[PDB]
Amino acid sequence: GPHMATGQDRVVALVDMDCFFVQVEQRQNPHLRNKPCAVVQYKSWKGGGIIAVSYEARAFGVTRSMWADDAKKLCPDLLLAQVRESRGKANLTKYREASVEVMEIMSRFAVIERASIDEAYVDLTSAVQERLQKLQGQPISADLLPSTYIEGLPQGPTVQKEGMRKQGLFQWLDSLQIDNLTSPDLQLTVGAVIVEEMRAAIERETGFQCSAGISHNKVLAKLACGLNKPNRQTLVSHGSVPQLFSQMPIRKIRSLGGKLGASVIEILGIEYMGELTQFTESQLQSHFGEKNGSWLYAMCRGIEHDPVKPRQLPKTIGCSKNFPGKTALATREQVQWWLLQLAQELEERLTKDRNDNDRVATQLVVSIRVQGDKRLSSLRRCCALTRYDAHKMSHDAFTVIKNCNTSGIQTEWSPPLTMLFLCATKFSAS
DNA sequence: ATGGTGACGCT
DNA sequence: AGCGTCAT
Ligand SMILES: Nc1ccn([C@H]2C[C@H](O)[C@@H](COP(=O)(O)NP(=O)(O)OP(=O)(O)O)O2)c(=O)n1
Ligand SMILES: [Mg+2]
Ligand SMILES: [Mg+2]
Repeated sequence: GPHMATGQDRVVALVDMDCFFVQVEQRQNPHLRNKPCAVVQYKSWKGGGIIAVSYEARAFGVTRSMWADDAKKLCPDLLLAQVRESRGKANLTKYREASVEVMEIMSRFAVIERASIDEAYVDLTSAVQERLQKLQGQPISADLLPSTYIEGLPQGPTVQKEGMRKQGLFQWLDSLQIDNLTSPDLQLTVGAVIVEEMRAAIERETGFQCSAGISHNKVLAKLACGLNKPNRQTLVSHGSVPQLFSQMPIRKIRSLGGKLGASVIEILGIEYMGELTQFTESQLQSHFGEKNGSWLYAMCRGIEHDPVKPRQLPKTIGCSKNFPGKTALATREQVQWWLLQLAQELEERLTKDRNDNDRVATQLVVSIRVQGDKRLSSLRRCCALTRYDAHKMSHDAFTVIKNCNTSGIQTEWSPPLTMLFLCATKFSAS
């Protein structure tokens, strides 16, 4: 009791843009607004691959990874925006620039951790303490939480969504202990007030809507965010965890959506995150390792210690292209031309990064996939990145991979290459 | 023949 | 270092 950690020491939010690439394209082109819309990459193979889908389009069953020609079968009036192509490849600059717009606004509120192109974690612990002192033990109005869901409420002793949201918010607020500055539930509530202000700032200053989770750690904040997308935020309290987890599939928790999570289910014979509470820490460590077992033991109790890292910028800048099926690169000259295209994009992004961010990359990593292998990478090699020059980078990449070529003939490349990837890494101050 | 990314753990 | 996992 008096010495058991409850993981209630921090206020952490996760802010995730709604259908992000689509909103970028809808801001640009008003004809796409409030319509079933998707963003596609590469129009020639089956209409292109869908990578982002508006909520109106999702209602028809359109998803990411679908071919646009197939999406049009579900949603005949689906509108499309195409990713830019430059140097023979998809170029994501517009979306990266839009991401910076959002990240810079979030950064005004608190230290952020950029976790993807469209989401960041926020550690609001300090901001909440500051706001609590300014809130001279005075109650928090529901009007300050106009887009907030309280997970698990309403409960106990109106058939529209908004009525339910408000009833739960009222139950929550009515039971808060406003006179104690150290109450975790109060801390979360003030965190939610702050996130409302953050989300309003993003929408006002960019046009983009987002969702958010507010909880005591990253995993709960991320889970919370998705519970009421789009354009809403969700507070997951420590007390909400047992019910929430009791029917929560293991694969829904961040980091458990792959082979580890499948192994938890198989080895333990369980389905839901809450069922993990029945195992000792040692037991979990015995199956999943020291680090994973400790993490699972705490996480299934709503506890996690992974800090919000102070990092707004990506740590690597990379350029890749696949060459599937019959398009696999089978000549030496093809290989060089494409390495050059990638290097050229990389140069342009690196030069802009150095001017914006006062840093320089020092290592170039070259990765290739060989026909027949279904690993992301078949082979990675690194070399020095000493000059932002595309011909140099492309020549150096070729140097470090050219011995992979099994061909006896000079001018051929075998086995043909199904992927090229250049990545700049190991940044230093400049 | 979703593709183009990007962070981080293991040995 | 180079490989693998997980995710958006
Ligand atoms: N596999 C993926 C996942 C995301 N993305 C891109 C396109 C997305 O708009 C953007 C952000 O990813 P996301 O947050 O997983 N999904 P998105 O923001 O589109 O929709 P929401 O479900 O977050 O509302 O990254 C991608 O190109 N390939
Ligand atoms: Mg998103
Ligand atoms: Mg996201």
